[PDB]
Amino acid sequence: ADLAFEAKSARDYAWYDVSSFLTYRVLRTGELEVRVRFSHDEWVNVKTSVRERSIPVEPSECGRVNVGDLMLCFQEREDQALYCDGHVMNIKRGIHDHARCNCVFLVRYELDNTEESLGLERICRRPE
Ligand SMILES: [Zn+2]
Repeated sequence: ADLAFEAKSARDYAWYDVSSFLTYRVLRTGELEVRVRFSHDEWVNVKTSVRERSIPVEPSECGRVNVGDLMLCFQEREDQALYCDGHVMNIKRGIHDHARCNCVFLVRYELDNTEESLGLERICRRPE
């Protein structure tokens, strides 16, 4: 029930689970950064690059994912595999039960603006 966090690396713009927070600093420009240890230690901007951890979606609740939603998406390309922000553009709804969702979510990645068709098993929702 404790709050848990993910942080966005300024190295590759992808999100990583935070194990703990070590210290902080203020840049001369006024920006506040925290030093995080990941579940390697990095400085990350508090305002833009630390948030409550994204949440897996169970097959029985795939209806809660809607066009326009911000999702954390598993983006696998070549031998690179990053968790990146995307927005759901389109949903092809499938016939399925509680065991496995077969709906297809077309996502558009925020950073490079590319699109990919993903299953529920590669996307996580934001809290609230
Ligand atoms: Zn579904």
